[PDB]
This record gives sequence, structure tokens and C-alpha cells, in this order.
Amino acid sequence: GRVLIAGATGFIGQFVATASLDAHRPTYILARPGPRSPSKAKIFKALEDKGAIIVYGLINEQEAMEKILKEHEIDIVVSTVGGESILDQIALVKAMKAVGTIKRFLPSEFGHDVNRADPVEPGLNMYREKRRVRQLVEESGIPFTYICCNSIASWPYYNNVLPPTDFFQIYGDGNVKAYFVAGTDIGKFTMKTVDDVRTLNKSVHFRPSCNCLNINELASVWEKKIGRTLPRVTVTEDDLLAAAGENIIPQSVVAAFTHDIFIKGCQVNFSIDGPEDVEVTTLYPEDSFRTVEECFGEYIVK
Ligand SMILES: NC(=O)C1=CN([C@@H]2O[C@H](COP(=O)(O)OP(=O)(O)OC[C@H]3O[C@@H](n4cnc5c(N)ncnc54)[C@H](OP(=O)(O)O)[C@@H]3O)[C@@H](O)[C@H]2O)C=CC1
Repeated sequence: GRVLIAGATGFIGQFVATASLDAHRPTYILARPGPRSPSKAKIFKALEDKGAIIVYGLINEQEAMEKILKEHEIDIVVSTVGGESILDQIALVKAMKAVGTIKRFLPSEFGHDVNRADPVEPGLNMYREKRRVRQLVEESGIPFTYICCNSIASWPYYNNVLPPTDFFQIYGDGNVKAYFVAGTDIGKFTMKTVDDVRTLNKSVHFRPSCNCLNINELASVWEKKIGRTLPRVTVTEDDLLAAAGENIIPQSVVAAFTHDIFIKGCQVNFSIDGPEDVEVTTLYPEDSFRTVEECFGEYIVK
């Protein structure tokens, strides 16, 4: 099963691409034509050394994408494009529909369940775009999997990776749970889903029970790691709504999602027992997630 990843030089994309190559899956990486940044240069080299095949194009160019999917006999398409580029996926979906040979598409999800969560603006606009892509995918008859992996295991700053050394900003009561997942686990478990019969036309939720922490708990894990306590200060709901209300992109987007998670409980407030939802830890039993303690341990080694 040949995998095409768009957005492999991106934050999430680097983890997904590396996991695909480490799983011994034939892996093709879409590259923007032109000169290469030092960091892009770094990433593309690492991936090619792991056996990645670089292909040149842009996902908003339908005819170009049709040619690539056909020429390279692609089976599985994974998009990890950024928030600014969500509607660039429209041409890619039309291209996949035209070629008709795609076995699984994973659009650029990699956070919350955009069909259940209701963030304030401008987070909401991003979710409108993601929902529009899901509507197009489903109406196009493309088999899909939606990766709802919740938060990457970093410190959740309102404007956003390394936890604080001076004082902790605690959102609201600091007693609202979220799920934190290592980057490497987002990649590993994403790639397992692409050809699993059980994830076909499903939302895949990442709910590792040992990494279900509120902000007060997350603070305490960091204090254990640095061997000292810090002052805790409150950031109110209205603080976050003010920040969101300025409509400064992407800072205000991050503020809106912080509010949704840590004020409104968007990651934990629904059941996954229904027939269109599956959960990673029950799909792949006896395959432990890296803990937050472990993750914070490598931030310490920096
Ligand atoms: N905590 C969480 O769960 C988080 C989840 N996310 C979600 O992950 C997804 C990816 O975001 P992130 O990792 O921040 O994004 P990035 O901006 O780090 O990476 C985006 C990748 O998409 C590529 N790309 C963008 N447009 C095109 C295009 N038209 N054609 C081909 N390639 C393109 C970029 O290449 P180039 O540089 O050449 O333009 C880059 O390689 C988003 O849906 C975001 O919402 C991400 C961060 C937090």
C-alpha cells in the first residue's frame, strides 16, 4: 500500500512521515518546487535517507495531483497541511474522486472532533473549513479516517512548547481534563489506522487514560521534573475570550481552542461508544503510549 503524505515538513507531518517509513510502508512525500530552507533541507534529507520518494507538486492543483496519484499508483493519502491551507484540500479531494483508486484518505484533522466541538471564533472558522472538507470527502465517496488525536504533549500556552520556569498560568479552575499525546505516538498510531478495517469511515479518538490530565496536574508533573514548585496564577475564561476576540491569526485561533479545551471540556465531554467512533487504546491493546512524565523528561534534556 503506497502512501502519499502532503505536509511532511510540518510539525505533525514530520512525525507521521517518519512513522510511515519506520513501519516499512512505501512512502512518497509531496514537496513544493523551489529552493529549500535549512530546516526543510534537514527534514527532506532525513526522510530520503529512510527511503522516502520525493514528488513535486501542490495539493491545490487538481490536474497535477491526478497525475501524481496515477503515475505513482498511490493507495493511501495523508494530508497534514497547516491551518491556513485547509481549503487547499478541495482540489486534492476532487483529484482523488477523479482517479477513483484511493483506498483511504486522512484529511488534515489531528486535533479535536470538529463535528462535536464548538469553539469560539476564529477557531470556529477553521472548524468550518475542516467540516466542509469532511462533507466533500463523504459526498465524493472517498474512504476516510479522521484522526482526532487531541493535544500534543507540550505545555499549552494561550498564544503558542517548553514548560515555564517562572510561574504557571492555569486556565479557569485548572480542573478540566485534556488528553496529551507524544508526537511520536501521533505518528505511530496514525499510520496503524490507514489500512485497519476497524477505522474505515471512522473518527479515531486518542484517549490514553494515563495521559488524561487537567492543567493543575500537568503543572505538578513539571514541578516533579524540575524538583521545585512554582507560583500558580489564574487565566480566566474572559482573558481567553478577549484574546480570541482580537482576530489576530494564528494567536487568536490558539486562544479559542485553549478556551474550548480547558474551559468547556471539548476533548472529554462526549462518548465514543457509537458505531462511527473508535478509540486508539482499545484498537491497539498492550501497546503503551509514552507518558507525559517521559515527554517532559526530554524537554528537561534540552
Ligand atoms: N496539538 C494538536 O493536536 C495540533 C494539531 N495540529 C493540526 O495539524 C494539522 C497540521 O498543522 P501543522 O503541523 O501546524 O502545519 P505546518 O504549517 O507545521 O505544516 C504544514 C505542511 O503542509 C505543507 N503544505 C501547505 N500547503 C500545501 C499545499 N497546498 N500543497 C502541498 N503542501 C502544502 C507545508 O509545506 P510548505 O512549508 O512548503 O508550505 C508543510 O509541509 C492542522 O490541521 C493543525 O490544525 C497542528 C498543531 C497542533
